[PDB]
Amino acid sequence: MKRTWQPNRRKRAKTHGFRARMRTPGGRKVLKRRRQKGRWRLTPAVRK
Amino acid sequence: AVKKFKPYTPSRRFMTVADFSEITKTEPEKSLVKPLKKTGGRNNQGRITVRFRGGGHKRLYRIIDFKRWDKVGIPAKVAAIEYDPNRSARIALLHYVDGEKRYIIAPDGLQVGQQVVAGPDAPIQVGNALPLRFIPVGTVVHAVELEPKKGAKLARAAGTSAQIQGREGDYVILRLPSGELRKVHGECYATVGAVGNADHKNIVLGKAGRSRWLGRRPHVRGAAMNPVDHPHGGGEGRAPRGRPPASPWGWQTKGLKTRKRRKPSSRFIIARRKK
RNA sequence: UGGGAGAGGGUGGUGGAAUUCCCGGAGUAGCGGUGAAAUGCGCAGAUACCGGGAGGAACGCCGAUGGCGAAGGCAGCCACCUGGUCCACCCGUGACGCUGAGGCGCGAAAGCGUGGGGAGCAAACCGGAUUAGAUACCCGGGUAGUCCACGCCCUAAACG
RNA sequence: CCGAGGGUAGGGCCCGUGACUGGGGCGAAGUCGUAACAAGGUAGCUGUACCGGAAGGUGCGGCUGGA
RNA sequence: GCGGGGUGGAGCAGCCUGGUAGCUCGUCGGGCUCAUAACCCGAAGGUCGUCGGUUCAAAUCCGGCCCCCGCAACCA
RNA sequence: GAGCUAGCCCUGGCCAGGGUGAAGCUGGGGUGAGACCCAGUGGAGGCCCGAACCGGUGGGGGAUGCAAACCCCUCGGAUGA
RNA sequence: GAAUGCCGGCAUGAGUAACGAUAAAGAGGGUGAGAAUCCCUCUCGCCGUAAGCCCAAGGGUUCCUACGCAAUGGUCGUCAGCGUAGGGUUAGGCGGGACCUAAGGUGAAGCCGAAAGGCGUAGCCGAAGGGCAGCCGGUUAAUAUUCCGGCCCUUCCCGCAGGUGCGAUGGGGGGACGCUCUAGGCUAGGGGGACCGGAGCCAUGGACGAGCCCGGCCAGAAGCGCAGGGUGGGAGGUAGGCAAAUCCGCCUCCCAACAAGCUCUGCGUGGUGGGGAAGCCCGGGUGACAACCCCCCGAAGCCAGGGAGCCAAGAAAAGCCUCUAAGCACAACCUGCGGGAACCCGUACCGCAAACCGACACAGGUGGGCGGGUGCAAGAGCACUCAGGCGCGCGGGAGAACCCUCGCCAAGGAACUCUGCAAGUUGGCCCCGUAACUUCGGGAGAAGGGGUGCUCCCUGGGGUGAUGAGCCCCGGGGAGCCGCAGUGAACAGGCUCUGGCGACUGUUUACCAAAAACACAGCUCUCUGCGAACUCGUAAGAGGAGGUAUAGGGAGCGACGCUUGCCCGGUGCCGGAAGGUCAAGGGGAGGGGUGCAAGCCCCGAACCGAAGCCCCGGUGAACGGCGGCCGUAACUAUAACGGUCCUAAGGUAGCGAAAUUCCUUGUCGGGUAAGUUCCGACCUGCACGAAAAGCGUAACGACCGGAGCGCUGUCUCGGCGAGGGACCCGGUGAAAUUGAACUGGCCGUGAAGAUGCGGCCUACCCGUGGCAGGACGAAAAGACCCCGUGGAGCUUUACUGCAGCC
RNA sequence: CGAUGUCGGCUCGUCGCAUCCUGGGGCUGAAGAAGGUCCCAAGGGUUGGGCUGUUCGCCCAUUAAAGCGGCACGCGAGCUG
Ligand SMILES: [K+]
Ligand SMILES: [Mg+2]
Ligand SMILES: [Mg+2]
Ligand SMILES: [Mg+2]
Ligand SMILES: [Mg+2]
Ligand SMILES: [Mg+2]
Ligand SMILES: [Mg+2]
Ligand SMILES: [Mg+2]
Ligand SMILES: [Mg+2]
Ligand SMILES: [Mg+2]
Ligand SMILES: [Mg+2]
Ligand SMILES: [Mg+2]
Ligand SMILES: [Mg+2]
Ligand SMILES: [Mg+2]
Ligand SMILES: [Mg+2]
Ligand SMILES: [Mg+2]
Ligand SMILES: [Mg+2]
Ligand SMILES: [Mg+2]
Ligand SMILES: [Mg+2]
Ligand SMILES: [Mg+2]
Ligand SMILES: [Mg+2]
Ligand SMILES: [Mg+2]
Ligand SMILES: [Mg+2]
Ligand SMILES: [Mg+2]
Ligand SMILES: [Mg+2]
Ligand SMILES: [Mg+2]
Ligand SMILES: [Mg+2]
Ligand SMILES: [Mg+2]
Ligand SMILES: [Mg+2]
Ligand SMILES: [Mg+2]
Ligand SMILES: [Mg+2]
Ligand SMILES: [Mg+2]
Ligand SMILES: [Mg+2]
Ligand SMILES: [Mg+2]
Ligand SMILES: [Mg+2]
Ligand SMILES: [Mg+2]
Ligand SMILES: [Mg+2]
Ligand SMILES: [Mg+2]
Ligand SMILES: [Mg+2]
Ligand SMILES: [Mg+2]
Ligand SMILES: [Mg+2]
Ligand SMILES: [Mg+2]
Ligand SMILES: [Mg+2]
Ligand SMILES: [Mg+2]
Ligand SMILES: [Mg+2]
Ligand SMILES: [Mg+2]
Ligand SMILES: [Mg+2]
Ligand SMILES: [Mg+2]
Ligand SMILES: [Mg+2]
Ligand SMILES: [Mg+2]
Ligand SMILES: [Mg+2]
Ligand SMILES: [Mg+2]
Ligand SMILES: [Mg+2]
Ligand SMILES: [Mg+2]
Ligand SMILES: [Mg+2]
Ligand SMILES: [Mg+2]
Ligand SMILES: [Mg+2]
Ligand SMILES: [Mg+2]
Ligand SMILES: [Mg+2]
Ligand SMILES: [Mg+2]
Ligand SMILES: [Mg+2]
Ligand SMILES: [Mg+2]
Ligand SMILES: [Mg+2]
Ligand SMILES: [Mg+2]
Ligand SMILES: [Mg+2]
Ligand SMILES: [Mg+2]
Ligand SMILES: [Mg+2]
Ligand SMILES: [Mg+2]
Ligand SMILES: [Mg+2]
Ligand SMILES: [Mg+2]
Ligand SMILES: [Mg+2]
Ligand SMILES: [Mg+2]
Ligand SMILES: [Mg+2]
Ligand SMILES: [Mg+2]
Ligand SMILES: [Mg+2]
Ligand SMILES: [Mg+2]
Ligand SMILES: [Mg+2]
Ligand SMILES: [Mg+2]
Ligand SMILES: [Mg+2]
Ligand SMILES: [Mg+2]
Ligand SMILES: [Mg+2]
Ligand SMILES: [Mg+2]
Ligand SMILES: [Mg+2]
Ligand SMILES: [Mg+2]
Ligand SMILES: [Mg+2]
Ligand SMILES: [Mg+2]
Ligand SMILES: [Mg+2]
Ligand SMILES: [Mg+2]
Ligand SMILES: [Mg+2]
Ligand SMILES: [Mg+2]
Ligand SMILES: [Mg+2]
Ligand SMILES: [Mg+2]
Ligand SMILES: [Mg+2]
Ligand SMILES: [Mg+2]
Ligand SMILES: [Mg+2]
Ligand SMILES: [Mg+2]
Ligand SMILES: [Mg+2]
Ligand SMILES: [Mg+2]
Ligand SMILES: [Mg+2]
Ligand SMILES: [Mg+2]
Ligand SMILES: [Mg+2]
Ligand SMILES: [Mg+2]
Ligand SMILES: [Mg+2]
Ligand SMILES: [Mg+2]
Ligand SMILES: [Mg+2]
Ligand SMILES: [Mg+2]
Ligand SMILES: [Mg+2]
Ligand SMILES: [Mg+2]
Ligand SMILES: [Mg+2]
Ligand SMILES: [Mg+2]
Ligand SMILES: [Mg+2]
Ligand SMILES: [Mg+2]
Ligand SMILES: [Mg+2]
Ligand SMILES: [Mg+2]
Ligand SMILES: [Mg+2]
Ligand SMILES: [Mg+2]
Ligand SMILES: [Mg+2]
Ligand SMILES: [Mg+2]
Ligand SMILES: [Mg+2]
Ligand SMILES: [Mg+2]
Ligand SMILES: [Mg+2]
Ligand SMILES: [Mg+2]
Ligand SMILES: [Mg+2]
Ligand SMILES: [Mg+2]
Ligand SMILES: [Mg+2]
Ligand SMILES: [Mg+2]
Ligand SMILES: [Mg+2]
Ligand SMILES: [Mg+2]
Ligand SMILES: [Mg+2]
Ligand SMILES: [Mg+2]
Ligand SMILES: [Mg+2]
Ligand SMILES: [Mg+2]
Ligand SMILES: [Mg+2]
Ligand SMILES: [Mg+2]
Ligand SMILES: [Mg+2]
Ligand SMILES: [Mg+2]
Ligand SMILES: [Mg+2]
Ligand SMILES: [Mg+2]
Ligand SMILES: [Mg+2]
Ligand SMILES: [Mg+2]
Ligand SMILES: [Mg+2]
Ligand SMILES: [Mg+2]
Ligand SMILES: [Mg+2]
Ligand SMILES: [Mg+2]
Ligand SMILES: [Mg+2]
Ligand SMILES: [Mg+2]
Ligand SMILES: [Mg+2]
Ligand SMILES: [Mg+2]
Ligand SMILES: [Mg+2]
Ligand SMILES: [Mg+2]
Ligand SMILES: [Mg+2]
Ligand SMILES: [Mg+2]
Ligand SMILES: [Mg+2]
Ligand SMILES: [Mg+2]
Ligand SMILES: [Mg+2]
Ligand SMILES: [Mg+2]
Ligand SMILES: [Mg+2]
Ligand SMILES: [Mg+2]
Ligand SMILES: [Mg+2]
Ligand SMILES: [Mg+2]
Ligand SMILES: [Mg+2]
Ligand SMILES: [Mg+2]
Ligand SMILES: [Mg+2]
Ligand SMILES: [Mg+2]
Ligand SMILES: [Mg+2]
Ligand SMILES: [Mg+2]
Ligand SMILES: [Mg+2]
Ligand SMILES: [Mg+2]
Ligand SMILES: [Mg+2]
Ligand SMILES: [Mg+2]
Ligand SMILES: [Mg+2]
Ligand SMILES: [Mg+2]
Ligand SMILES: [Mg+2]
Ligand SMILES: [Mg+2]
Ligand SMILES: [Mg+2]
Ligand SMILES: [Mg+2]
Ligand SMILES: [Mg+2]
Ligand SMILES: [Mg+2]
Ligand SMILES: [Mg+2]
Ligand SMILES: [Mg+2]
Ligand SMILES: [Mg+2]
Ligand SMILES: [Mg+2]
Ligand SMILES: [Mg+2]
Ligand SMILES: [Mg+2]
Ligand SMILES: [Mg+2]
Ligand SMILES: [Mg+2]
Ligand SMILES: [Mg+2]
Ligand SMILES: [Mg+2]
Ligand SMILES: [Mg+2]
Ligand SMILES: [Mg+2]
Ligand SMILES: [Mg+2]
Ligand SMILES: [Mg+2]
Ligand SMILES: [Mg+2]
Ligand SMILES: [Mg+2]
Ligand SMILES: [Mg+2]
Ligand SMILES: [Mg+2]
Ligand SMILES: [Mg+2]
Ligand SMILES: [Mg+2]
Ligand SMILES: [Mg+2]
Ligand SMILES: [Mg+2]
Ligand SMILES: [Mg+2]
Ligand SMILES: [Mg+2]
Ligand SMILES: [Mg+2]
Ligand SMILES: [Mg+2]
Ligand SMILES: [Mg+2]
Ligand SMILES: [Mg+2]
Ligand SMILES: [Mg+2]
Ligand SMILES: [Mg+2]
Ligand SMILES: [Mg+2]
Ligand SMILES: [Mg+2]
Ligand SMILES: [Mg+2]
Ligand SMILES: [Mg+2]
Ligand SMILES: [Mg+2]
Ligand SMILES: [Mg+2]
Ligand SMILES: [Mg+2]
Ligand SMILES: [Mg+2]
Ligand SMILES: [Mg+2]
Ligand SMILES: [Mg+2]
Ligand SMILES: [Mg+2]
Ligand SMILES: [Mg+2]
Ligand SMILES: [Mg+2]
Ligand SMILES: [Mg+2]
Ligand SMILES: [Mg+2]
Ligand SMILES: [Mg+2]
Ligand SMILES: [Mg+2]
Ligand SMILES: [Mg+2]
Ligand SMILES: [Mg+2]
Ligand SMILES: [Mg+2]
Ligand SMILES: [Mg+2]
Ligand SMILES: [Mg+2]
Ligand SMILES: [Mg+2]
Ligand SMILES: [Mg+2]
Ligand SMILES: [Mg+2]
């Protein structure tokens, strides 16, 4: 049947993207945390 | 009048539509229409704030002239009478001798080719706009400003009217469509005659789908819900109210008066409404 | 051809009396109602009186034993549209007449549908009395309805 | 081929009968009231509507075969 | 299983707060009427479901027995 | 977190074929004029039958499955809310 | 040594289940260490509104070639979407950007919020919508509207010529619109040809034929032809389109108006350039100087901004045209010609799937376009089949039980069962015919019947043409032939009578309920006078609504019909400038502390003092509620009637053993041989009843009852047959479970149901196919029940707060 | 209670005997036939339907008879639901 993951490059970049994170207080804290942990990627990969 | 149908489907049995007798133009004036923004009953937060709305036919908004003292002394000819999907009343097209073109709501008995005018000096003829104080007591009137120059706010619905009952100082007394007796300022404009398309209330939608065309989504009873949703929710099998009938938000809905008591306009309402 | 009387019919308008309600004023101990009373209304200011406003319905005197219409029926006043009818004149047509099973139309009230309207009145209904009882007569309330528009119903002591 | 008629399917009219039900007629001395005939004790009758154990009552209009 | 009841012939007061049984109808005698009803004047009739106790005293307060209506009997 | 799902907003797209035959219009009859009747024309509809499409009624299978909801037979809607 | 402990390792079940659609395989040749599995050939089967082809998401080198086979591939592997390496994606015209706006997002001005932030007109962003210039062939192992060839085109810059009042982010026009139906003319596509081109072919009885088989076009500027779209011309006035305006709008006047003209598209033709089959030789070459013609069918596509009807009344903005404003008129713009200039990103390959979403090379899910032919009434349905693509990545045998999917069945025909569940039956089209009832539509496909193939003859109407021939499409009337049977295969209703419920089409518990539930038109009550009520928000601001009482919110009821009675004492809501109580505050009789005092400080009664409550009314389609006992009629029985207690008032109409009735399978009637169900009645209604509506109701229903006909493997009662498994052999090889085990019956015993204890009986050791009685078998720390001063959702006249409102 | 699936049907039986039938007896208010009642006897037999989920029961048509109980109200790693 139809499952829950339905990949969409525009959807992905607009929702979890770097610029969407940077605009919001909670989003900036996300970036701050993933940088603190040493995450190699701060943001989901997407070919745009 | 009202058009019936033969019962050739279960719904055509009761469905009635307008005769559209008085309509003379089938498409609007391009310069006078702007796009209507459908809300679905959602405010700027995007929350439903008026329930059960959305999904109706697309409409264009016809810009209506509710001032009219805009162009005092400049007569206009009635070019056409048109369908307006944004209101119950029909609308009439005015070509002013100015060359300006405007929409007003069409009063009853208004006829295409006739002449209408607005101003203190205007003739008491259906389709003419005057400040209230210059209109003879007793004549029926519509599109009434509530306050000077603020726009026609009263009696715009199909078939409605207000009647002038008398005067007091800078104020006249109107009997509104509701039967309320109210003081409205003398310099408030109004159009003489009543709004047309009085047969509008005789319309039987006929099937669920017609409500759906009008953008009205199905209304689900409080009694059909669960306690988390509504005071009338829950109960094993059907239940009576079991409390004074209430809204989803819990306030009483059978007789609880709701107009603010200390309202400034209370000084101007003589007698609360009719039936 | 010329004339006459009339609440004949339809439409639109319009006048004053009365009732009810509302607002103001003045004023206080009851009003109302009956056979007698009670219910009811009234010191939260009623009734009675004066001014103001709204609304509906019916048209006093003229008015008659009168008039008109085929009947049912039609009554303030004005205008418009329309029916019947009588008289005169002795002008025209030349029996073109009478009646009429069917059909068609009209048809008081009550009643019914949709929409208005709603003062007074008032089935149902409530209450107060009477009464052995009183699902009545009498009294105080009161909803349809009575009024308007459109469409039904098609009845009668529709009787001379 | 037609064909008595047999058979299948569906209709129409009539007749008898049916738990129960509806009023009607009748029936020497039942119960409740007293509607009508005298102004019958609220004049009656009436078409219609609503109501009531019952006759009836009331509304609206009509008739006199009442005053 | 828990609650309220039993009192002239019928339907109900009085019990709670111990002493003293009352109301409407019915019934009996008398009146009015030609007569009956209605109406009017008078009267009779309970010994309080029973037994047991508390008390100077029990319709009444307390207990059992007899009956009369009622509410209840749920989880599977 | 509304890339599932629920509702709404904007902009696009899709619905084989067949069937039934409303209003209207035309002609005719009818009448004082009407209502109205008849035929043709017409092509309405949360109309009918049925693919795509959207479903998920009954049964059977499957049940460490092909699948953490599937498969077969049947069945609902299919110009509309 | 235990914690259903934690991490790891290794066992058991076990050579067991399985190896992923039952579309299917066989042989020959080749490669190689090795071949059912790779390559080639032939033969067979499968899809063909796809299982073929193109595009878009998404994926990201998976593409092509060489060399490989440890692992990945459910087996094998020499093969591969796998390993290593090399190569491969070419644009002014295709898509997106250097253009436009939609929702929405953002946001100069401005508003609001403790902070973070929320909002917000313009403007900006935002596309699969608007706008815009490329078609055909060739070429590579792999790219192509991109490279190449032919023929076309766009914008920008500069120049020359001509022309003009040039000039815009401003004005105006246009862009610019729905649904259903649909005309004319074309094209895409397709069928036929006795015509044209073509290798060949004559078989096995016949045919050297008007035989068979193959093919018969594509693109194309200007001009031209056909079909359509768009569009009036002139003049005068002018105050309107926030400046101006000759434009647009409005008024007047002359001319022409299904025309014409001007214009713009489509199709046709068109210089030119391409392509070009079968077959036969080795993707290629030949065919071949290939031919490239006529007739018919014909779109849902094109002309398109076409037309008609309808109501629910159907984006915006730029490109573009016109008007003018500063400006500037040696400029500028328009037109024609010329030269120059023209950037960034994508482009491989998969793409209904083995490369996307599903942990898998997973029977599931995934938007758009093309989708051939014949026949069956039509069609994207069904069967076959073209092009193209496949046989689904374990096989070989055997021919048990049993399981699944399937076929048939004597006599009977629902006797099966909770139930005809399931499976039969019926089944398309044409014709005849079709009941109660009804809201006149319907009920209707009612029911029930007849016809259906092929051949010959006669004939009627239409389309295209030409009015004829031909081809094509509707038909009608004779006469015949064959079979068991002519919608001969496949696709394709069983029907009826009668109840309950819901009017209806719809909607729902994704993944155990589709229903009588929700919704629904419709009815009523109620609130709301607009800065509305109401809703979201601390607010600003929004929705309501650019609406205005014929409107908007809330509630109940639920098409329609006939109806909806009585109670206002309690609660609710509404009305009530009296009275009563009532907080802060006002008031300050009167005390108190301190000080030597002036003073400072403190308490403080009467009385004035809102809403709310009390109190007086109203109010039922507001919350709700609508009695008991005793007696009475000339047979009995019953009680129209009466008595009395209580109530705020005692249930009206209509219904009733009911989706409601306990007693209960009530009783009577119907149907049956027999009826706890069903239908019709009765009425002591345990415990119906009037908008939590009452009683009916045509039509509708994958709803739930009862019955009959039809027909059946449901059954009496089973039998046989088919394939996929089960079985056997080669290959690969799990699982939950498992204290250890050397794990028998009876009667006892035992924590009360013993393989394990006692006594007795029985029993050589080990497997395989089977069946399920036991191992209180497995699975899940019972979801019932209780316990915990455990938790959560929900209610209220529980408590106590808070929002909100007064 | 770190689970012993719970009615009825179906399928499959097996056992008890307080025996429904069949066989053998005594007593009889046993004439015969047919019954009544008790004793012995478990080898075999013990039907098909209507109604209801039903077990049971009633009913229809039969029959030699239409037994009653146990087996976790026998039997859901056997089916139904
Ligand atoms: K329970
Ligand atoms: Mg998916
Ligand atoms: Mg995307
Ligand atoms: Mg996208
Ligand atoms: Mg997106
Ligand atoms: Mg982002
Ligand atoms: Mg790094
Ligand atoms: Mg992140
Ligand atoms: Mg209608
Ligand atoms: Mg119609
Ligand atoms: Mg109308
Ligand atoms: Mg109109
Ligand atoms: Mg515009
Ligand atoms: Mg917003
Ligand atoms: Mg937001
Ligand atoms: Mg709302
Ligand atoms: Mg809404
Ligand atoms: Mg309108
Ligand atoms: Mg105003
Ligand atoms: Mg005012
Ligand atoms: Mg109207
Ligand atoms: Mg609703
Ligand atoms: Mg519910
Ligand atoms: Mg919630
Ligand atoms: Mg609540
Ligand atoms: Mg409730
Ligand atoms: Mg409920
Ligand atoms: Mg209930
Ligand atoms: Mg008011
Ligand atoms: Mg006073
Ligand atoms: Mg003469
Ligand atoms: Mg006559
Ligand atoms: Mg009449
Ligand atoms: Mg009348
Ligand atoms: Mg008397
Ligand atoms: Mg008379
Ligand atoms: Mg015969
Ligand atoms: Mg009398
Ligand atoms: Mg009388
Ligand atoms: Mg009398
Ligand atoms: Mg009389
Ligand atoms: Mg009575
Ligand atoms: Mg009366
Ligand atoms: Mg007389
Ligand atoms: Mg007492
Ligand atoms: Mg005598
Ligand atoms: Mg006496
Ligand atoms: Mg003593
Ligand atoms: Mg004693
Ligand atoms: Mg005593
Ligand atoms: Mg004593
Ligand atoms: Mg005492
Ligand atoms: Mg009880
Ligand atoms: Mg409970
Ligand atoms: Mg239980
Ligand atoms: Mg979504
Ligand atoms: Mg999404
Ligand atoms: Mg669309
Ligand atoms: Mg469709
Ligand atoms: Mg069709
Ligand atoms: Mg026709
Ligand atoms: Mg149609
Ligand atoms: Mg349909
Ligand atoms: Mg689905
Ligand atoms: Mg299904
Ligand atoms: Mg089935
Ligand atoms: Mg199964
Ligand atoms: Mg499952
Ligand atoms: Mg399936
Ligand atoms: Mg269908
Ligand atoms: Mg269709
Ligand atoms: Mg739609
Ligand atoms: Mg230990
Ligand atoms: Mg474990
Ligand atoms: Mg642990
Ligand atoms: Mg192992
Ligand atoms: Mg095993
Ligand atoms: Mg397995
Ligand atoms: Mg498998
Ligand atoms: Mg072979
Ligand atoms: Mg191999
Ligand atoms: Mg090998
Ligand atoms: Mg293979
Ligand atoms: Mg090969
Ligand atoms: Mg095909
Ligand atoms: Mg991937
Ligand atoms: Mg390998
Ligand atoms: Mg290998
Ligand atoms: Mg190897
Ligand atoms: Mg290697
Ligand atoms: Mg492997
Ligand atoms: Mg391998
Ligand atoms: Mg695999
Ligand atoms: Mg090799
Ligand atoms: Mg490549
Ligand atoms: Mg190029
Ligand atoms: Mg540039
Ligand atoms: Mg842009
Ligand atoms: Mg932009
Ligand atoms: Mg954006
Ligand atoms: Mg943009
Ligand atoms: Mg775009
Ligand atoms: Mg482009
Ligand atoms: Mg081109
Ligand atoms: Mg210019
Ligand atoms: Mg527009
Ligand atoms: Mg558009
Ligand atoms: Mg339409
Ligand atoms: Mg055409
Ligand atoms: Mg072409
Ligand atoms: Mg063809
Ligand atoms: Mg040749
Ligand atoms: Mg001007
Ligand atoms: Mg200007
Ligand atoms: Mg050559
Ligand atoms: Mg815009
Ligand atoms: Mg200048
Ligand atoms: Mg110069
Ligand atoms: Mg020019
Ligand atoms: Mg650049
Ligand atoms: Mg490419
Ligand atoms: Mg696709
Ligand atoms: Mg593919
Ligand atoms: Mg693939
Ligand atoms: Mg993958
Ligand atoms: Mg996942
Ligand atoms: Mg595979
Ligand atoms: Mg797959
Ligand atoms: Mg067909
Ligand atoms: Mg295969
Ligand atoms: Mg396979
Ligand atoms: Mg095998
Ligand atoms: Mg074998
Ligand atoms: Mg088979
Ligand atoms: Mg058979
Ligand atoms: Mg049968
Ligand atoms: Mg049979
Ligand atoms: Mg049966
Ligand atoms: Mg059944
Ligand atoms: Mg069949
Ligand atoms: Mg068939
Ligand atoms: Mg009919
Ligand atoms: Mg048939
Ligand atoms: Mg043949
Ligand atoms: Mg069918
Ligand atoms: Mg029933
Ligand atoms: Mg339902
Ligand atoms: Mg339904
Ligand atoms: Mg119903
Ligand atoms: Mg109904
Ligand atoms: Mg309904
Ligand atoms: Mg579900
Ligand atoms: Mg669920
Ligand atoms: Mg299911
Ligand atoms: Mg359904
Ligand atoms: Mg409904
Ligand atoms: Mg209704
Ligand atoms: Mg809020
Ligand atoms: Mg707005
Ligand atoms: Mg509004
Ligand atoms: Mg509902
Ligand atoms: Mg309801
Ligand atoms: Mg009816
Ligand atoms: Mg009350
Ligand atoms: Mg009250
Ligand atoms: Mg009250
Ligand atoms: Mg105080
Ligand atoms: Mg107060
Ligand atoms: Mg008696
Ligand atoms: Mg009751
Ligand atoms: Mg009553
Ligand atoms: Mg019963
Ligand atoms: Mg009953
Ligand atoms: Mg029964
Ligand atoms: Mg009941
Ligand atoms: Mg029972
Ligand atoms: Mg029975
Ligand atoms: Mg019977
Ligand atoms: Mg019955
Ligand atoms: Mg009874
Ligand atoms: Mg209720
Ligand atoms: Mg109610
Ligand atoms: Mg029906
Ligand atoms: Mg249904
Ligand atoms: Mg349905
Ligand atoms: Mg259904
Ligand atoms: Mg069988
Ligand atoms: Mg086999
Ligand atoms: Mg297997
Ligand atoms: Mg392996
Ligand atoms: Mg394991
Ligand atoms: Mg051992
Ligand atoms: Mg051993
Ligand atoms: Mg024991
Ligand atoms: Mg034992
Ligand atoms: Mg042992
Ligand atoms: Mg042991
Ligand atoms: Mg021992
Ligand atoms: Mg032993
Ligand atoms: Mg033994
Ligand atoms: Mg076992
Ligand atoms: Mg087994
Ligand atoms: Mg076991
Ligand atoms: Mg489990
Ligand atoms: Mg635990
Ligand atoms: Mg536990
Ligand atoms: Mg558990
Ligand atoms: Mg327990
Ligand atoms: Mg506690
Ligand atoms: Mg404790
Ligand atoms: Mg707790
Ligand atoms: Mg919580
Ligand atoms: Mg409020
Ligand atoms: Mg347990
Ligand atoms: Mg365990
Ligand atoms: Mg367990
Ligand atoms: Mg014997
Ligand atoms: Mg014997
Ligand atoms: Mg014997
Ligand atoms: Mg035996
Ligand atoms: Mg035995
Ligand atoms: Mg039974
Ligand atoms: Mg029983
Ligand atoms: Mg026998
Ligand atoms: Mg015997
Ligand atoms: Mg068991
Ligand atoms: Mg037991
Ligand atoms: Mg058992
Ligand atoms: Mg069992
Ligand atoms: Mg089971
Ligand atoms: Mg069982
Ligand atoms: Mg088990
Ligand atoms: Mg077991």
